[PDB]
Amino acid sequence: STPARRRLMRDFKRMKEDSPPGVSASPLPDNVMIWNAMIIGPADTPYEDGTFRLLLEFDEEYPNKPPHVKFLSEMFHPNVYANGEICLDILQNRWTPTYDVASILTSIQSLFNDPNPASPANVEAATLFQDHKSQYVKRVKETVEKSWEDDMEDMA
Amino acid sequence: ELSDPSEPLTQKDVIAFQKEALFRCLNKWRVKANQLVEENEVLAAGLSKTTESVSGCCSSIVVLARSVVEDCSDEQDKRFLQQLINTEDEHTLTQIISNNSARICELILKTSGSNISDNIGRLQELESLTLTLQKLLKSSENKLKKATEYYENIIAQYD
Amino acid sequence: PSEPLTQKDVIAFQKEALFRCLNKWRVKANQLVEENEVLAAGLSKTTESVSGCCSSIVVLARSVVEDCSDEQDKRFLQQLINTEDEHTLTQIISNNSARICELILKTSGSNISDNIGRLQELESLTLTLQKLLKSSENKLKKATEYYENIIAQYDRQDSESVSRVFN
Repeated sequence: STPARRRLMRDFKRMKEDSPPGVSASPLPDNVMIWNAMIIGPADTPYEDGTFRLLLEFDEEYPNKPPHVKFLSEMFHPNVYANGEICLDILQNRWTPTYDVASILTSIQSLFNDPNPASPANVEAATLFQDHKSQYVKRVKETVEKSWEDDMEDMA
Repeated sequence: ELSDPSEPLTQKDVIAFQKEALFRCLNKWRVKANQLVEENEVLAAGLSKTTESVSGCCSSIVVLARSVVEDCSDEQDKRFLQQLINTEDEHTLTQIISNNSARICELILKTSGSNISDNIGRLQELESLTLTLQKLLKSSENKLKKATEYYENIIAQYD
Repeated sequence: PSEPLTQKDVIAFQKEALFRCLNKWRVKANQLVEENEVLAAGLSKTTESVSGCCSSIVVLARSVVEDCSDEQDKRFLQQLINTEDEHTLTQIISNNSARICELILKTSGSNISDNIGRLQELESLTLTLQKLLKSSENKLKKATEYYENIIAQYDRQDSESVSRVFN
């Protein structure tokens, strides 16, 4: 009933009524401060048809504080660190309270479309995106097939 | 077959999308691989026809050698021509002839009483390249036809 | 069967079997690239050695055709010399090696061809055939990529799951 927990429940109604294309998310049946989220890779990106699962961590300062958001799937992306945490400007310093679950995920989903250089989380990924696009795509195509094996039990 | 387009995706929908996504990735390699099988048939066939086709060129050169060793002046050249006649292996023979075709032609022209044209070593070099680039051109054109025909029947199946 | 023939058939297969089918084709495809690279190399090396053996007979023809007695024989040797098709040469050489050998040994002549003029023609042809090869090879790469890109779109067009997710 606290201001954070009430605002989050609205985001769940948002995801339930009009879920953005290629995205789903839901809180834990026993804890609304943790959400299981999953982003499907958009078309014409090397992350195409990839089913990548995420984990969202909130505190009582939401929506005034950006949630701590990190990936659970193996990811090869210049912006995604090795621990799952993401170098997304919206999350770090561009936080605007008008962002809900739906927008946070499509923003990350859109990092697959056109990534952001000079934010080197995976130097391997950042450099290979500039020097050997084939080897970059080969490594991403691997993270896409490995994403498909989960069976998405976090969605029921 | 499960949807509900307005309702958020379900575990049953993502598995049904992961399965279909597997097929799309699968069919990409299946198609890419089956065309590479098609190319290997194209390559293997050309390998056998090319090897088979040289038997006319090789045997006719052995004929010219035999008629010339008897009237050769140099003993180094008589030995080399006897090596040609006594090799009895077309793959080895063909390499002996192609590597020494300049020398071989000169020996036949000198002994049989013809004027060895000057600039004749470059004449053979440019003749073998012209013939090779012609065969390589035609092969890549058949590779295009056979690949086009391969993919076209696949697209035909979809419609 | 053991393989999903159609996309409609994929519902019946488990993930583990699908992964197995995916990796088998990936491997067969990656192995055939290695094989085709090796074979294509061997085809040209074999082609070079066969063109070297035959061209030496064309050389012997050119040095003697100028001094031939019969018009029946000059026509036959000019056809031999001017056939830019190695497959045709091999049949001309193999079918008529008796006549060709007799003509080189008997009708022995002089050096009066344009020794420098034909070298120049062959230099322009070699350079031309080199450009045409490179162009025809890119046409293959662009066609493989083109058809593969087209076939890939059909799978997403006919995918009910993509239609559900991104409607």
